[PDB]
Amino acid sequence: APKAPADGLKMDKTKQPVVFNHSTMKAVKCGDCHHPVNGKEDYQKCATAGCHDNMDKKDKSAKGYYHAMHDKGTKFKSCVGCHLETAGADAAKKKELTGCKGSKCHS
Ligand code: HEM
Ligand code: HEM
Ligand code: HEM
Ligand code: HEM
Repeated sequence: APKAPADGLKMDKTKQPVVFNHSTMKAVKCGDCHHPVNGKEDYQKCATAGCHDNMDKKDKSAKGYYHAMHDKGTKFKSCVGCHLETAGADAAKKKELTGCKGSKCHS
């Protein structure tokens, strides 16, 4: 099976780059993020051609990169979607985990 990469991984398709640490989300099963495509968990980079390669942040299609990281109501929880459930009614955790600025994702 594939191995989780080191922490400090750069997501930098955009001008608002974010650091991703596998270790802090080890409680999540790999395939919740590296989700099935054509019946097989896919471990390619999220913005691989044909995947989430549409860099218009308004796009809501299966190619929308921003959509895949930020939106609710998605087939697999997005970064923000899952973090919202974790934070619950805790406003401090909401700021840390879902805030658009001054959060753990965006400074
Ligand atoms: C679980 C044990 C698990 C594995 C295994 C795994 C692997 C993995 C690889 C091999 C990469 C590198 C991809 C590349 O070719 O560059 C990678 C990258 C990302 N991962 Fe992961 N990963 C596992 C678990 C999880 C979990 C639980 C999530 C989500 C909560 C997650 C997310 C990500 C993200 C985001 C990346 C960056 C990919 C990008 O295109 O920027 N992983 N992982
Ligand atoms: C990379 C770690 C990665 C993330 C993050 C990610 C997220 C994601 C979400 C949140 C959805 C649901 C969107 C919705 O509106 O329901 C979603 C859906 C699809 N994705 Fe994805 N995805 C990541 C990686 C990849 C890779 C490597 C590809 C391409 C090989 C890919 C493709 C797709 C497709 C197609 C869907 C829809 C699947 C379905 O509806 O069954 N994703 N992704
Ligand atoms: C999606 C690509 C995604 C990002 C980006 C992301 C980031 C992130 C950060 C920055 C933290 C804080 C800890 C750290 O610095 O590493 C953090 C923490 C938690 N996450 Fe996350 N995360 C992304 C995705 C997801 C998904 C899809 C889930 C759940 C299905 C998830 C969960 C969690 C949990 C739980 C934590 C810890 C909460 C805390 O209070 O520390 N993440 N993530
Ligand atoms: C808060 C709701 C919030 C906003 C708004 C926001 C915006 C935003 C922008 C403008 C981008 C760049 C899009 C582009 O293509 O120009 C971007 C990128 C990423 N984001 Fe974000 N963001 C908000 C919140 C959060 C939170 C809380 C996380 C993490 C849990 C997060 C994550 C990401 C990720 C991942 C990216 C892509 C990074 C890259 O590849 O460069 N955002 N965001």
